[PDB]
Amino acid sequence: SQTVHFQGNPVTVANSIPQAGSKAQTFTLVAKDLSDVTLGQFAGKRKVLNIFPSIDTGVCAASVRKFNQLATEIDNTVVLCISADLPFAQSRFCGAEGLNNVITLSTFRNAEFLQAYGVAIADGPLKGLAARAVVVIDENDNVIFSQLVDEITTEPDYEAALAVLKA
Amino acid sequence: SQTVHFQGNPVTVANSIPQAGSKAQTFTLVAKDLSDVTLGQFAGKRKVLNIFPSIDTGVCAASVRKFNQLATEIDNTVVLCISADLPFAQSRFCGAEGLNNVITLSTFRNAEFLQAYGVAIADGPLKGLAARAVVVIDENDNVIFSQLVDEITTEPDYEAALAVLKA
Repeated sequence: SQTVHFQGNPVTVANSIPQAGSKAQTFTLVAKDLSDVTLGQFAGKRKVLNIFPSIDTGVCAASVRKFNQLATEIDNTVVLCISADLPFAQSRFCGAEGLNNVITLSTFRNAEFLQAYGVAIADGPLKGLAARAVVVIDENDNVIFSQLVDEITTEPDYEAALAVLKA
Repeated sequence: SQTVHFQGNPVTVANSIPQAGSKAQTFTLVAKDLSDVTLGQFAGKRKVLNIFPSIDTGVCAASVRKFNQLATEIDNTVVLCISADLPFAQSRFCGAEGLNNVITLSTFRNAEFLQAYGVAIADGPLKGLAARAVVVIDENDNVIFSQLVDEITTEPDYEAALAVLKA
């Protein structure tokens, strides 16, 4: 298990986020029309897993869409914005609005994803939600960047994620 | 299991909804402020579990709030509006705001509730959501009325539920 912070308060997160070098575990998640989406449907693309406690917070942080946009301007890249929000709530997400190759996916019937990817919050009020995390997977499903964000309300190292994506 | 319908197509619902005469099982669900709420916190009251596939569909039918208000106009009655939507989304529901004794509750980290109450959609695109159902529990924690609604988009027999609460 890992420790992150919320309102600078400590939060346990299950297991261990995948490390660069490792093979990405397969998953199934749910798209905005309630269809099932698997990692294998993105075979040969680079994938960013952009993992949030919620994407239904009612505030549209500029940094979210900025990263999503920069990431998908790199050829052969998809960004998967993942959270425990139901598809009904993700359908109006502002960070995917107006951007191709940015897809929202929900964990509501696939809780094993959050365990497998080391991002399941295990205690406190946010128990059951995902931690803030970014995971970059290459064309052959190898992890090439991961970060479990130390303060859930602050930005990931987008600059570092984008550098891996290009390089 | 049980079979209901969604826009006329058959939908499997796990286990069996509790029937009149059944003992109400304890449960824990999550409130709008991410706190845990249990059945035992309503000891001494009659409780109506008003169970929805989602309360964030973008459409608020007038029949929903009407029932909630009529029910809570009966002395010693609370209405628990229950769904898989996260607490973040349950703020867009039209049927609880401004009505005392009408409370929204989420199943998002208590999936066992939907199993125990025979309301877990087991197949199809709605898998993981609750079926539409009404369960009325009395002061002895006995179930005195229940209905697993045949067509998930259509109203329960609110008249029958209200009658059981009066008598």
